[PDB]
Amino acid sequence: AAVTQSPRNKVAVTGEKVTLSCQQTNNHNNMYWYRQDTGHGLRLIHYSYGVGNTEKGDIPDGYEASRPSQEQFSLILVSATPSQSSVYFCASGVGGTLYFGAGTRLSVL
Repeated sequence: AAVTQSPRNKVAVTGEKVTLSCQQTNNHNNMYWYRQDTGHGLRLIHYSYGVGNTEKGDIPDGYEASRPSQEQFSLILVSATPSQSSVYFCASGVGGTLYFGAGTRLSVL
């Protein structure tokens, strides 16, 4: 897999800071973080057009993001809440191309 999510699973307690990391070997300019609730599609949280840039997606509230290097894009839940329990998916890409990670199941207790 050219896009790797770490951790693959996370169990958090309400209030804990959670960082989900996305690493790519695609050398793609863009990176993306999505949330997929059961029975819904992938909703865009934050994305990045390159190192040092983050842009708010459609559902940014409650998340921060970081693009510290060309190959890594992190999603940060500053203070986990039960409503943030979901499955999160990273993607790399350029133009219309999307290359997804395998997903991260997150349960906030």
